[PDB]
Amino acid sequence: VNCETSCVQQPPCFPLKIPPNDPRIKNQADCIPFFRSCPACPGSNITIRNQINALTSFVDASMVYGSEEPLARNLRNMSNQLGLLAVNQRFQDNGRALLPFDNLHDDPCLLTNRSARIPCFLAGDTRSSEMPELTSMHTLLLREHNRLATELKSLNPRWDGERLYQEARKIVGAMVQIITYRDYLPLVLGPTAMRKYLPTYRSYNDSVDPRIANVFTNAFRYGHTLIQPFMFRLDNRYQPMEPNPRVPLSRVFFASWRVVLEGGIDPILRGLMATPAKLNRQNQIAVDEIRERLFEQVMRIGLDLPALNMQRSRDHGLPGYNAWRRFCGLPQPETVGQLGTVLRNLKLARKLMEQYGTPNNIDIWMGGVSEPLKRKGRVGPLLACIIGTQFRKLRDGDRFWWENEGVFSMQQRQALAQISLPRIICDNTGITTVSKNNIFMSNSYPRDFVNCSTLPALNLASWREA
Amino acid sequence: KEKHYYIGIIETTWDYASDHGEKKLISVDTEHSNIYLQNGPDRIGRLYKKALYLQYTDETFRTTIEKPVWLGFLGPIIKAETGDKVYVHLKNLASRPYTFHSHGITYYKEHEGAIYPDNTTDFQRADDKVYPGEQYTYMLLATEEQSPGEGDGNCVTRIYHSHIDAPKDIASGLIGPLIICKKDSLDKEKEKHIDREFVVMFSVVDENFSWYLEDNIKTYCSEPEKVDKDNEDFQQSNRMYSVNGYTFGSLSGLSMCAEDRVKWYLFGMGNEVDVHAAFFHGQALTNKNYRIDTINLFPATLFDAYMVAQNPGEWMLSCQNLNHLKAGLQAFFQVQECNKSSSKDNIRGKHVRHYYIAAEEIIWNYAPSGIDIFTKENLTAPGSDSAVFFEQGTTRIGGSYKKLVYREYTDASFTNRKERGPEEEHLGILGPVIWAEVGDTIRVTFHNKGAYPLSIEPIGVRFNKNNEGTYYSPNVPPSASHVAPTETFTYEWTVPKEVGPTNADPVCLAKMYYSAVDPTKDIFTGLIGPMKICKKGSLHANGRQKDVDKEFYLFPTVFDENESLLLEDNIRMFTTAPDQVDKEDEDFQESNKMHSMNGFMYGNQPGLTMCKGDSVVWYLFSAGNEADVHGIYFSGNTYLWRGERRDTANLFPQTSLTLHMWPDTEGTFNVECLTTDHYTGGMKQKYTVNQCRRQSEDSTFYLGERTYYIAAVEVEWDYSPQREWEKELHHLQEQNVSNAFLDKGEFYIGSKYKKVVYRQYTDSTFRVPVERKAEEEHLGILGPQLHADVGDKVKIIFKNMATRPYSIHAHGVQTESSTVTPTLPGETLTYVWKIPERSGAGTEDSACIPWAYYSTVDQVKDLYSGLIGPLIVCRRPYLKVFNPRRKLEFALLFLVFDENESWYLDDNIKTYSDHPEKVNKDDEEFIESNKMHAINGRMFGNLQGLTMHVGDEVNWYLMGMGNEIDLHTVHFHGHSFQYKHRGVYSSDVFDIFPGTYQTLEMFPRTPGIWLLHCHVTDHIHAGMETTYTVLQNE
Amino acid sequence: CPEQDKYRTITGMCNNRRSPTLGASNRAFVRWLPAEYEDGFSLPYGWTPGVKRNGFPVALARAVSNEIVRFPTDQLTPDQERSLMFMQWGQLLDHDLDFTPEPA
Ligand code: HEM
Ligand SMILES: *[C@@H]1O[C@H](CO)[C@@H](O[C@@H]2O[C@H](CO)[C@@H](O[C@@H]3O[C@H](CO)[C@@H](O)[C@H](O)[C@@H]3O)[C@H](O)[C@H]2NC(C)=O)[C@H](O)[C@H]1NC(C)=O
Ligand SMILES: *[C@@H]1O[C@H](CO)[C@@H](O)[C@H](O)[C@H]1NC(C)=O
Ligand SMILES: *[C@@H]1O[C@H](CO)[C@@H](O)[C@H](O)[C@H]1NC(C)=O
Ligand SMILES: *[C@@H]1O[C@H](CO)[C@@H](O)[C@H](O)[C@H]1NC(C)=O
Ligand SMILES: *[C@@H]1O[C@H](CO)[C@@H](O)[C@H](O)[C@H]1NC(C)=O
Ligand SMILES: [Cu+2]
Ligand SMILES: [Cu+2]
Ligand SMILES: [Cu+2]
Ligand SMILES: [Cu+2]
Ligand SMILES: [Cu+2]
Ligand SMILES: [Cu+2]
Repeated sequence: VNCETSCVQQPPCFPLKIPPNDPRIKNQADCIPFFRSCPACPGSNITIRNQINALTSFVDASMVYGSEEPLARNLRNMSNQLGLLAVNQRFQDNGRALLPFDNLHDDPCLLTNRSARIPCFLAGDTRSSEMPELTSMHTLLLREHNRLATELKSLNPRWDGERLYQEARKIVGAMVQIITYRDYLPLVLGPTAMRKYLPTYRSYNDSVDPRIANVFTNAFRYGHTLIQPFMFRLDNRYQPMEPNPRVPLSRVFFASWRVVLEGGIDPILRGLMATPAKLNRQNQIAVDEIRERLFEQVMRIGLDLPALNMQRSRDHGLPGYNAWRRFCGLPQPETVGQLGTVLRNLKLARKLMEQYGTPNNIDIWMGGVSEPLKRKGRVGPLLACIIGTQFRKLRDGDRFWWENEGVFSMQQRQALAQISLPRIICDNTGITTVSKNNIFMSNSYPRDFVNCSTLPALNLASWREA
Repeated sequence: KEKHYYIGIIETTWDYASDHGEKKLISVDTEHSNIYLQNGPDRIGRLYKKALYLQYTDETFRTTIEKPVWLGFLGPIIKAETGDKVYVHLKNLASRPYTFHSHGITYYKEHEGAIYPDNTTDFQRADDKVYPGEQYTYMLLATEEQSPGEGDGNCVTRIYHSHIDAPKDIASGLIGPLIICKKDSLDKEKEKHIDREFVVMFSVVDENFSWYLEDNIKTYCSEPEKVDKDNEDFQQSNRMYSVNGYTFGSLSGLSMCAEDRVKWYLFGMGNEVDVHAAFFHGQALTNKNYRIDTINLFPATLFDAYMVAQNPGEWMLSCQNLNHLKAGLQAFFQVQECNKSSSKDNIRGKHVRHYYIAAEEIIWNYAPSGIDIFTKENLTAPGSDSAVFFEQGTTRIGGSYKKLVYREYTDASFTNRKERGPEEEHLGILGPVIWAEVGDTIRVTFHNKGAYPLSIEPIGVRFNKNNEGTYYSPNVPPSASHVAPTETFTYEWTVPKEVGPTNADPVCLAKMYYSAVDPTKDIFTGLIGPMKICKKGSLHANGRQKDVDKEFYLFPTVFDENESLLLEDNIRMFTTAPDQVDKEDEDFQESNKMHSMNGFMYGNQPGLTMCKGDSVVWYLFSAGNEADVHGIYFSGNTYLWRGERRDTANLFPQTSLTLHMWPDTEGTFNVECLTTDHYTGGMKQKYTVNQCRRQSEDSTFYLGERTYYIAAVEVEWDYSPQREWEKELHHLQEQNVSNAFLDKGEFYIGSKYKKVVYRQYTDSTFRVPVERKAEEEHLGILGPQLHADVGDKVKIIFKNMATRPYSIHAHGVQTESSTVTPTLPGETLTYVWKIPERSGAGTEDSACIPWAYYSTVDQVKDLYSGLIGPLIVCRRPYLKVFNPRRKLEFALLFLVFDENESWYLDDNIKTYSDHPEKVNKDDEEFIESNKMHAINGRMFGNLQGLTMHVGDEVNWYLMGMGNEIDLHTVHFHGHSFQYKHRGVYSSDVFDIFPGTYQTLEMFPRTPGIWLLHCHVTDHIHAGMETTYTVLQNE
Repeated sequence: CPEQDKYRTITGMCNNRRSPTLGASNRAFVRWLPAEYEDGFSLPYGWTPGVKRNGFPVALARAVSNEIVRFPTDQLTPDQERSLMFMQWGQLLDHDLDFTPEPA
């Protein structure tokens, strides 16, 4: 059974049925396509069905380097001993590096724009082409690797390809960690949840399980509530770039051709820095570009992201909202007035009771994103707990955590502490004016912007072998 | 630009070797030229009346454009830019109808100039027939489909020739080059930023295949009644080993300067024996921005070159082919001082690497154990394959041979040895591996102890005029050309970045060295050694690559001991009756011919061990003659070469390639040369993968789990169901007209053979066969198109309905074990086929690539019995989750089916023959009567199903299998293809050999049916041709 | 696992020396709470028509989306204190942490 063209509910499909009086899909014999996640133990009458993580749970920049040996090798430049990652062999972004293409049999790219003939990109993770803003981040880190390997060759001439690559990989990985924990996570959780769930790091604990919890695959999808309905492109003075400054998000999905043919990654990174995110509000959860027209160009029907999230939690056999509340030591509302009090919104509690009949049945994502945000944070108490717990385990249970002893020297740790995403953009693009720390807060040009010259670049001195 | 050249075919007397004095050539012994050039009452001579293409100024053909004198007998230089409407005004003063047919340029049927059946009116048949005293205007156009690809350069190599009977006009001389280039790469008809442009055509132009051959004999031969045309020695004297016609280095005008940015457009032409290996002596060239030295030219093969003229002097452009090299296939050229005016590098004296090799004679036993390891059968088994080579008796030498070979010593004294570790155990007949970095200076102290003068010829490094291994010229003490039996010489080579690998090539490249006094004979004595020239900052102090685990050197070749100078010794020493030794016997020559891999035969080469997780870098190279067409296959493993993923590597004399691999399957695998007469001839070996990393339950990655039903069924196979395509072709050629393959005559078989093929069945019942749909009708003799997507688990629930044991197995597909179990008459088995990343396309491969699924019970005989099929391993989101997709997929197997080598020959002799009591299997006329030259198993425009629409993307999967004579030059009429990821390369004549598997992406636009054929004389005349139908919109 | 290693393995194997697959790629997720399936071990809620969850009918995902998630885009509130880069780091980071494979 083909889940893409058939609406028949047979393995490995679990299509989402259409309700009557649907604002888009008029034919109730139709459906939104859905492939059940791969089981860990196929066809078992013994095991309880669980799903697979194809990636390393660690914050180790595996989206850049890969999580399997065949790919990791093929992502490297094997034409020399410089320790580089392979770059595109057909295109450049103003003389700067891009991703090695992958052959156009019929990958989603050659579908967004037929005549442009730009295939998807190849990176450490299979999803690098999903939106051009994501592509731009992949490209950014790939440039930083090749930049670090270059500078390390000059500082340490005896070093071969392997040593250069591993050392540049160890740096990028640490940079992903610093930005994530120092800048990103406090802005997701807020101060109170930060203190509670992510106390000050001490050292590595070999008894802390670093595996991604099944629920996190759904809970971390809170970010779908931050999505703006457009891709925003800005020129060198941060003004709307003509003639397409605001591209509807349903025309950018898998649009790899926009990176290559429509001005590279600079107008994209600038647009990401100087445009506000969408706020998650209780009556403004997620935009119709992902609710109604997700992947419209690359398949038979526009998808519904929020609905998929909910179908996915069921596929994964995830417990409901109250079960996760109880897990997190949070009170469980049982009546509509109780849910109203917990959400501090009776009108939404009612809508949820109308849908689910009891708060016990609310799907983790829906219940999670519905909760009012914590102060100076962008998730509610339930998501804060799930998200917070996951990253503490990913930190405390990583042997190669940048702050763990013997991973780096004292002077290397001191030098790394001076990195920032803005500085990486300064070091790897044609952008000379970037956001003030914190990049994730600043977004108003020119109020929250400084010149690249003010930001110290990373000191590789303590990497000299001598 | 609207370009109007005025081509004219005349009939002039051509001089093959225009003297004028006085040459000594490489291995050429003066009194040997007269074999091909001397005129008597039996030999035709050096002058030949031939058809020729000439350029003219006017529509009125009265004054010719003089042709460049290095161009020889070739037609005028035609160039065409992207979008230029190039016209061609052909006139025929000649006594017979000819044509103008061009490669890689768009034309209407009204302007193709190639005659063959094509349901077309007269107006579109006027171009196809241009008689004497006629004029035609050929409207051509260089389109976006036709122009050079992204990865190509500004200009690419193309050709044009007369096309009534392809080869017979070419052999008569009508062959001219076209230079297709990009839109604005030219100024004053001269490529932008190019100093000189030279066209080079290697062709053993066979005058026995020329129309005028008949009128050539009446004039020059003093007795036209004492001559038979079926006379081999008369046929040998007329095969003209010629580059642009001028034979024995008689080629003139080749004048180039220092720092001259020179482009070389070299293309091969002729027949099966036209196995060419071009090399510029002490010169560094680049193809597709890869560092090369030896090109490989074959019929209709289109190839270009970019060389920065360096190292001034009077050099040689010789043919590698050791038989072609001893037949004056050479050409001199000068790089002069004028003077520069730049140097570059630079570093003569820097890093000094010192080696102390010495030549010596030993008893070399090819198969030391005395057993063929593949079966545990011993070498002297009665009647067997290995028996013929490894028999010692009255006039047969046996397994042991005396052979001069390289061996390294530690110092200049040559008293004590540098010993061979576990690494050097595989080298054997190969000498020391010499290795260098860019910036070094290699110095080799050669101490010859053999009773013949020798040298060392490095291929891949720069060497001065007084350090060259070989000698050649236009005009005691120990030198470089000559190192007498007692002497010692000190070589001094330079290795800068002008000869070293560039960005695009992998770290190390495969290179070789061999004695250069008589390389047609010296090499066959075993004086060959591996080389390994590598970039700056790469190798360890010991010599290996950084982070590369193993380093292998395989030199698969046919060691012809008949050509050895130690022939007279080996006769006297091992044969029982030395008096009875017949040197000029064809059964004796095949004995001394020892098909080996590093001097080892049948699986005896050891030291080929590695673990599950090693960085294996295979360095391959070859030598020999027009029989050395190799397909070195690694079972259950896939290497990467230039971003192209294969398992079968191709070699020809003086080819040298660096394949990169990483083992994934544990087991004792095979290094078997696919060439079907080498394989049983002794070119099959063993490499082992252990377990040096804990097992650990893998298989957590299964994005696909398919199941297929194949069955080796027996049916009567008709090679030409209707011979109606055969008559119209010959009729349109006025030809007459005998068919050695298809005609029955008195006792021959004809077209119908009882063969065994794979076929697709519905299910486990094997009652309902799958119906072959119209798009998949082109398969013919081939089995169902198996599709596997990176990450799949392909189940083959095979059945063997045949009367004898067969087996199903693929190329490059991951399996569990090192053994494929055969299935028997009635039995059912399941063969697990895993599809990892390594079995899929590479970063420079088109996502859909083909693999050959075959049979392992007798890969030589089952193949020819009818067991072949295409496996299509694509990437990921191709499948559409369904079936019908707008990406037409065609698969074409190019193989000379040797019906002799079937399990059902003795059944074909009894069922279909009128007189079986008159069939002797050991007759060459009957052996030739059963080598059916068929694409997908169908001859003479018999292969239907080939149909595509205007504005379609049509995939072509071309498979190569078979024998030494199974080199196939696949050519498409009317349209070209594009290879390389993204379609970066473009060509209309491709190189398909026994082992190569390639996707070709074609973008057609012109509607009409087109000639699809291999471009090898014999093979074309052997019906290896079909058509494809491009139809216009609805 | 070697006694010494300055760098991570690609797979993530050997990070935890006592349980070397923990955190490694191509492994089952850990479960913080036991799985809730319609048949208790495999089939998802909403698979079998009429079969209720915790005594109440399973709501179609698409209907919950329509009645709770759907809002008119002109009502959109830009975050005055977060940039679009806050969204994008989140996705980039997620792709460092998990990808849940499906059959092709
Ligand atoms: C360009 C915007 C994005 C698009 C098009 C996108 C789309 C998707 C899709 C189609 C899925 C799988 C849905 C399913 O079939 O179950 C998915 C899953 C996921 N996404 Fe989003 N995503 C984006 C933004 C984000 C953001 C901003 C976050 C978090 C801050 C996020 C978190 C994830 C996670 C954690 C999963 C589960 C992944 C897995 O383990 O396989 N996404 N997304
Ligand atoms: C490093 O990490 C491990 C894991 O977080 C810490 O071990 C945990 O310690 C707590 C309290 O000692 C254990 O909880 C206990 O549960 C038992 C059994 O139900 C109960 O009898 C006690 O009331 C207590 O609550 C928890 O099980 C244990 N986890 C593991 C995986 O062993 C460890 O203490 C940390 N070490 C350092 C030095 O920070
Ligand atoms: C490897 O590096 C060289 C030098 O920077 C570069 O020119 C080349 O494109 C790279 N090769 C690949 C495959 O990325
Ligand atoms: C597709 O890309 C081309 C460039 O090849 C561009 O000019 C065109 O606008 C694009 N098509 C669409 C529908 O945006
Ligand atoms: C050409 O047309 C003739 C009838 O005029 C017919 O025999 C044949 O089908 C056509 N050729 C092919 C092979 O399509
Ligand atoms: C092969 O068989 C022959 C007898 O046919 C025997 O003399 C010989 O020992 C065998 N070969 C070896 C070396 O084992
Ligand atoms: Cu031709
Ligand atoms: Cu061979
Ligand atoms: Cu052929
Ligand atoms: Cu042609
Ligand atoms: Cu032709
Ligand atoms: Cu033949």
